[PDB]
Amino acid sequence: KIMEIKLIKGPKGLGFSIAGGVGNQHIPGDNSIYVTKIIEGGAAHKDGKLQIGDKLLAVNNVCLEEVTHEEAVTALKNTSDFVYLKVAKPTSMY
Amino acid sequence: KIMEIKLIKGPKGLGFSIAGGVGNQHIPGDNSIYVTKIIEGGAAHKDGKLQIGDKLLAVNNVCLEEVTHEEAVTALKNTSDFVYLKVAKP
Amino acid sequence: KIMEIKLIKGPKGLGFSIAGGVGNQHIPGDNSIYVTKIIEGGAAHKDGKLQIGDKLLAVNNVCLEEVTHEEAVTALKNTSDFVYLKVAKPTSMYM
Amino acid sequence: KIMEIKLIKGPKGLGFSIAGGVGNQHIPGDNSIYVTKIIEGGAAHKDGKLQIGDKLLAVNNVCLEEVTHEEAVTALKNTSDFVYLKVAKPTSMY
Amino acid sequence: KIMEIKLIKGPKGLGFSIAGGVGNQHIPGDNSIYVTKIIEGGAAHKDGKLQIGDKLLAVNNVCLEEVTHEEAVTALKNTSDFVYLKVAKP
Amino acid sequence: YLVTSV
Repeated sequence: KIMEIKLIKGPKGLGFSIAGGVGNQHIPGDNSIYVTKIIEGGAAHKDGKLQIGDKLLAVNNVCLEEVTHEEAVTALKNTSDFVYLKVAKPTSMY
Repeated sequence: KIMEIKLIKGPKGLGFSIAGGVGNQHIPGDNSIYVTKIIEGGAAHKDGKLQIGDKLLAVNNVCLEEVTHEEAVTALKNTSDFVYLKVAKP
Repeated sequence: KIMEIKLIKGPKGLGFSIAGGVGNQHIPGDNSIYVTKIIEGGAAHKDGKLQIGDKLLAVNNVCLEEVTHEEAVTALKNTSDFVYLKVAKPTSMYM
Repeated sequence: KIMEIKLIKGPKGLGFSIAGGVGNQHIPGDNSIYVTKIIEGGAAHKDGKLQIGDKLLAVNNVCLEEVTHEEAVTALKNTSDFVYLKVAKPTSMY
Repeated sequence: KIMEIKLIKGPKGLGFSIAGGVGNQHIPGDNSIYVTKIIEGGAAHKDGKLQIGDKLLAVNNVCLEEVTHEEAVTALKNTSDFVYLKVAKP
Repeated sequence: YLVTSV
C-alpha cells in the first residue's frame, strides 16, 4: 500500500501528470489525486519508482487528500528542489 | 440538445439504470446523472427514445442537475405511473 | 460507440493480454492498444464482453491512446481489483 | 472464433477472394464479408492461417462488419506492404 | 548491393542471431552488425531471404550502422511484429 | 549461451 518516494526536482520539474481531486473524480466516488503519466527524461522517470495509477497522499507534509485538482497542482508546483512524495499503491488479494 | 420523453411506468417500472451524481462522478468533472443501461422489455425500451449515454436533466420537473446519486434514485422511484423526463442528447 | 466493462481481478489478474503502443504498432499506422488473448476461465473471459482484437481506450480513466506498450501494461497492472475498461466498439453506417 | 492474422503483401496482393456485404448477401440474411478463395502460392496461402469461409471482421483498423461489397474491396486494395486482418472462424461447414 | 527483407515476427522472434557492433567487431576493422545464424523453423528461415554473413543496415527506420552490440540488440527486439530489414549481401 | 538470438 504505502511507499515514500524522494525526488530531486529537475529543471523541467517533477515530470509527472496528475488527475483526480474533489469535484474532479478520477474514479467514481474517489476524490484522490492519481498519477496519470510519467514524463520521459524527467525526475520521476529517472528515479523509476513512481508509476501511473499511484495515488498521491502528500508532498512535503502538504496533504493531498480531499483537495481540489487546482490545489494539488499548486502544492506540487510550489515545492523546493528536494521532494518527498508519500504515495499509496493499489493492492490485490493475491 | 434537450428533448422530452414521456413514459408510462410498467409493472417493472421505467426500466433503465443510472450512474452519476455529486460525489459519485460518472465522468471526471461532471456531476450529472447518466443513463447506463436500458432494460429489455421495459417501458424505456418499448418507447425507444432513451439511450445509454443520455443525461437526465429532470424528472417531473424535479431538477436532476447538481444532485447526489441517492437524490436521483429517490426522485425516479417517487414518481407516479406517468413520468416526464427531460434529457440531454450528446 | 464506447463500451464500458467492469472487471474484478481473479488470482491470475484480469485474464487478458495486450499488444500495440507507440513504437510497437499492432496494426500498421496505428499506435493503439489491443486485446490479443483472453485466457480461459479468467475474469475477462467470465464477464464475456471483451473480445480478441478489441481496442482499449482507457483503464480507470487513464487514456490508452498514443501511449507506449510499457505505459499500457503498467496502467493495467497498477490497479486495484475493480477495473473500469473503456473499449471502442465498431458500429454500422447501415451501408 | 476470432483470429488475428498479419501478412506481407505479395507482388499479386493478399492472395484471396471475398464475397458478401450489405446489398450483396453471400448467405441469406447475412451481410458479412466471407473469404471464398485462397490463391495458391500467394501471401495468405504461405502464411497458412486464413481459410475459405472465414468471416472478415477488419482489415487494419477498417471494420468490415456491415459494409458493402464495394467498401470491403476498396479497403482491402487500400493496403500497403504489411497487413493486419481480423477474422471470425466458422463453426460449421453448413 | 542492398536487399529489403520484410518479416512477420513470430512468437519466438525473428529467428536469427547476430554478431558485430562498435566495441565488438565481428571482422577486424569493421563495426557492422552481421547475421551469424538462421534459426531452424523460425520466421527468417520460413521466409528464406536472410542468410548468414548478411550485414544489417537498418531495421524499421532504425540505423544499424556504427552502433554498439547492445543498441543493435535493443533495436531488433523492441520492434512491432512488422519487421522491415535493410540488408547488404556479400 | 554464446549466440545472441533475436
